[PDB]
Amino acid sequence: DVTLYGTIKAGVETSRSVAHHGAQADRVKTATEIADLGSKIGFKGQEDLGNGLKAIWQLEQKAYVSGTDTGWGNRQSFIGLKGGFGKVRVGRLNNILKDTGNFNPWEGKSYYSGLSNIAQPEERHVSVRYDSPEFAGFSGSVQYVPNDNSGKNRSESYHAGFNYKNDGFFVQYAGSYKRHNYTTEKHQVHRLVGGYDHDALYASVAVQQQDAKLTWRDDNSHNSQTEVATTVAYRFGNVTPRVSYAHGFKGSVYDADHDNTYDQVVVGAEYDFSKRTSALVSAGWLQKGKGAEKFVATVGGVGLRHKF
Amino acid sequence: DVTLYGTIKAGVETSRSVAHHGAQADRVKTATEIADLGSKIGFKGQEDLGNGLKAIWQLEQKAYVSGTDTGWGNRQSFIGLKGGFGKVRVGRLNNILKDTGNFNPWEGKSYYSGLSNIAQPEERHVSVRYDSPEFAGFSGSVQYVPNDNSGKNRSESYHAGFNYKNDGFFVQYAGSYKRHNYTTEKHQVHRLVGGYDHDALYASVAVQQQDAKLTWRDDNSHNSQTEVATTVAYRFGNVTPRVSYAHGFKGSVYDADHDNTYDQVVVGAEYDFSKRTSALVSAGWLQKGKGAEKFVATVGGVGLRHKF
Amino acid sequence: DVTLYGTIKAGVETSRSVAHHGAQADRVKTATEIADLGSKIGFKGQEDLGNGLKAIWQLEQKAYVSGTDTGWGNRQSFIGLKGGFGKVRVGRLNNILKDTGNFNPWEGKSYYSGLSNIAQPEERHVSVRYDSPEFAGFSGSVQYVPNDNSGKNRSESYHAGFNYKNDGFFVQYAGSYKRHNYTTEKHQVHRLVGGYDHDALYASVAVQQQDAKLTWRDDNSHNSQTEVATTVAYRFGNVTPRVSYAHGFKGSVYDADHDNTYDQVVVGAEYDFSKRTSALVSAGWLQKGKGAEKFVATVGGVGLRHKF
Ligand SMILES: Nc1ncnc2c1ncn2[C@@H]1O[C@H](COP(=O)(O)OP(=O)(O)OP(=O)(O)O)[C@@H](O)[C@H]1O
Ligand SMILES: Nc1ncnc2c1ncn2[C@@H]1O[C@H](COP(=O)(O)OP(=O)(O)OP(=O)(O)O)[C@@H](O)[C@H]1O
Ligand SMILES: Nc1ncnc2c1ncn2[C@@H]1O[C@H](COP(=O)(O)OP(=O)(O)OP(=O)(O)O)[C@@H](O)[C@H]1O
Ligand SMILES: [Mg+2]
Repeated sequence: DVTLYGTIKAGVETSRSVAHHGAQADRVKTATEIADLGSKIGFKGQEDLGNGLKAIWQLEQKAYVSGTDTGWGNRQSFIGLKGGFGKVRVGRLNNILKDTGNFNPWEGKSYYSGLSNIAQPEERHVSVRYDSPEFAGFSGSVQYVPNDNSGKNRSESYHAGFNYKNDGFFVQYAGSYKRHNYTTEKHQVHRLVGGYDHDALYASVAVQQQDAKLTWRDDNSHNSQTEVATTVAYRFGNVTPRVSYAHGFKGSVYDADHDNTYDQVVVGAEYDFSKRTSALVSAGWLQKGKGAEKFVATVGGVGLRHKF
Repeated sequence: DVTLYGTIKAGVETSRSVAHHGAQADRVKTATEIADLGSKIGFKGQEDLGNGLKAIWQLEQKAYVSGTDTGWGNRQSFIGLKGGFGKVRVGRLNNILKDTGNFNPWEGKSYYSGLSNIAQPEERHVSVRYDSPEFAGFSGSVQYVPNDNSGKNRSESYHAGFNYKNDGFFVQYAGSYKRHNYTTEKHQVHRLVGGYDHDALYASVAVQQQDAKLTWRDDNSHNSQTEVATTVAYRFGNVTPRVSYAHGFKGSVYDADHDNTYDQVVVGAEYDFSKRTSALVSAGWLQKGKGAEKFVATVGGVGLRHKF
Repeated sequence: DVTLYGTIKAGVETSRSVAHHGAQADRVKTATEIADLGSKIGFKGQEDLGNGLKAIWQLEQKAYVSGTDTGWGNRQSFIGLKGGFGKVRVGRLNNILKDTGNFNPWEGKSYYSGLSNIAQPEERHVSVRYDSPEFAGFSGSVQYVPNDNSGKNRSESYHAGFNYKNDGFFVQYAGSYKRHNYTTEKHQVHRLVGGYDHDALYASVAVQQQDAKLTWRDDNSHNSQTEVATTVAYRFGNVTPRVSYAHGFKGSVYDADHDNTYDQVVVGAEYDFSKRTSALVSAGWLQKGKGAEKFVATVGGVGLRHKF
């Protein structure tokens, strides 16, 4: 039971930025490039005989067709076991926020297809993860990121979530907390996702908040941020139109509020010539801040993806 | 239809340089090393069902048995389609000048087996390529190298060639032009190759010229260069003697033309124990310039190559 | 006859150091981390038809599940041939001292599982190796490490050993000499290993000495070191207890000998769920020097290893 797998997707990005300059000016420009969209390669397997138990391992890395890259196992790679009790695994592994993540499936490039600012804390760390099996559509998992920090007060972080799916219907909580980080102190991220996922239709609303203690010097400082996003995919024959909106908020206080708010949106589709082979078309838009000091950006492109 | 493939070739290089010296100067020396000769690995495939169309993808990278290396998809790797209309493909891809290139098949190392100075503009860039199918021995292709440069005046470059083969007979034009480059404004490279390739015999003469505008500070400055090369390979049983000459002429300008001319030559053979497994033996020689300030170099070695 | 193979092993390391101090100094601390234990990936093969001869090639590289890594063929990778006469092979290849090495099979991490200081000269160099076939349990091999050094007086090194195995019984001499090194003029390393290896029991004693000329200013300067180690492994059902001791002696010369001596030991086991899948447990201890300026360290951990 050895398997070699992966996916290759690439194509062109036409992109533009409008940098404001309301106060003290200039507005930069289009960049148009050939870009490998998240391409990558993996090997992996499982063994039995063995028992009710099975051994699982994987090694996956970034394979850029464009070859802007380097390295091994910078993808999700691990070793672990699954059994009556589910899977325990270790090594480079996905954030519990990273594996909700289903509401943000935009094949993308050096500049965001979308929806990014909301997916900023979706990571891979060298860590440990338990994922409990299903019971009545129920699931849960937990993750430790020791690395490493003792040493000082621990920058190890802490990850877990649960997932319900009942009849094409779902919600997923994912959360992260961090005992310490420099250029920060104990930091928290929370996400709930819910929607229908099934039969040629998908819709989801997700909400993430992050509450953070701050300024290890100039205490007590702190910030909160909040983001919403929503996505509707659908399908027929081979085409799969999809759309997403994301509004992040700013925060308050610190002595000053402003509005650090952002809005962004994406639409595009997929045309399956086959299961594996899908043509991709994508157009996003985003705006940071508002008024005289502010920002806008607009991306679009095509791409191919062949999964194997 | 997945495939893993590649080739491994390595072996020893004995090398020497004679650096010419009106003194204050000196003549450097032999270096003798174990060297991986162009060794590398690849995966790739194609899909149908599908249609008259097929999906092609490849990921190939430098695999040094000597491991002086790093990375992924720094070989020719891509994604594209073939069909009635031929192949369109994208990602890291070979120059049109790089895919004539048949006249220079000397497995080589850190220093020049040969024939190098004439193969200097044979590249791989992240780009787009169309290769039209065969009609009556006829073929053609085109390539865009956007990356990236707008930004400023575009350093994107431009590549295409055609190929005729009739009855073990061939000619290949390949050409490159560059809208911009820092230290060469608007630069051009042209190559014609012709010869017999077939049935245990190969002979070819190829000619490349490069005409270049020069902005360095320099307006109006400019240079031309020209290179000829010729190669005769032949075969029996398992041995495949081969030989190559290359004479470049000078960059001609600046009130002393001088002579920047160079001459170089290579001979060696191949002994197939099988299709895949061939023992390689090679000796080159080169000379740059002439007279009191000048250069000479002499290389030779063995190696093995097993293709898979 | 192509083969993809490798092994994945990872897990946790709890570690501690006691650094001895009149102070300026102090006694440092535990570090506890998830660590990929020597994990890695390879491809390779052989061909015939061919003859009594066969072609062998391999490309193996470090694959860290933890992905602290980079690169290709930094493992043992080569090309060569085997036949009546045995194997000649080239490329990145294992030191003759490296392939005795059977007495030190502790899956390990960034800090030593064990037994390290004795395995310090077990290497891979870009080089050439002949390994003669078996005759009456007899074997031999020789290695040249040219790279590269002429240039100056040659830092190429020199490697060979022999191996006897008769009825679960063995001894292996491995030796290394180096014509030059900056940090060693003309350096030598010798190892004998002997023991029973067979049928669920393994025991070995090995001895290494290294005699070295020292050029720095110092002529004539020089040092000798000596190290002993011993290992007992055994097996039942699926568990495989093992233990190892290593005592190095000092460099002794130059009017003050001191004692640069060190002692270290390791114990732990393996539990095969299968041939491939083994759970690993390990505890080592080491001490450098003695007295008021000195050192101690203690490591322990678990890990999984799945070979493929
Ligand atoms: N660090 C990263 N940088 C860029 N893109 C990423 C990163 N992490 C994840 N991605 C993108 O997220 C996608 C995950 O979606 P998909 O379901 O296709 O794969 P996946 O489930 O992550 O695969 P695996 O389970 O092996 O990680 C990847 O294909 C990749 O395009
Ligand atoms: N960066 C490089 N510069 C010059 N020559 C190279 C370079 N990389 C590879 N080569 C050599 O060019 C030779 C061309 O031979 P070959 O046709 O087998 O490969 P290729 O056509 O480039 O590969 P592909 O099947 O991916 O198109 C190869 O043997 C390879 O070792
Ligand atoms: N640079 C290194 N640092 C630490 N440990 C290493 C290093 N190189 C090899 N090892 C360990 O030594 C062990 C050697 O055992 P093994 O026989 O499996 O490999 P090998 O013989 O070196 O490779 P090959 O199968 O290609 O001959 C490996 O398990 C490996 O993890
Ligand atoms: Mg994807």
